[PDB]
Amino acid sequence: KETAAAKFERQHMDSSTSAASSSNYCNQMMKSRNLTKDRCKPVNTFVHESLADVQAVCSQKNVACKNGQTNCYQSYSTMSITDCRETGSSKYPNCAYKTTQANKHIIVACEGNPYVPVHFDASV
Repeated sequence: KETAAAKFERQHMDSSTSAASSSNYCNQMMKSRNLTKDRCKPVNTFVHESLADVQAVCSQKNVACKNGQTNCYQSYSTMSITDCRETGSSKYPNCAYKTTQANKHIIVACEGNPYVPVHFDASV
C-alpha cells in the first residue's frame, strides 16, 4: 500500500509552482491529487518548496502537535503555501475550493527511519 511518507507528498507537496497559480488552482489540484474521490476533503495545504527543504523541517524546531503528541516540527523560515478551503456551494462529487496563497511557517509531524514528514499539522 501507499506509505505514510508518500501520502504526505501526494496530499501536500507541489514543488512545480512557486505560488498559487490561479483562482482555479485548488479545484484542479484537489481533484488531481485524489482528495475529492471519496468525499470533498474540506481543507488542505500545498507546500511550494523542494522536497529536501520540507524533509529538513524534521530536524528544525520541536513543538507539540495539535493532538498532544510531541513529534511535530516547525520550520524556522517561512515557506510558500496554498490553503484550499471548501466553498459553501461545494457539494460532492462537485467539490469546490477557494484558493489562498500565503507565506508561513509550517508544522509537520515526522516518523520513521529515515525520519520524514507524515502529517501536515498547521501553518503559523
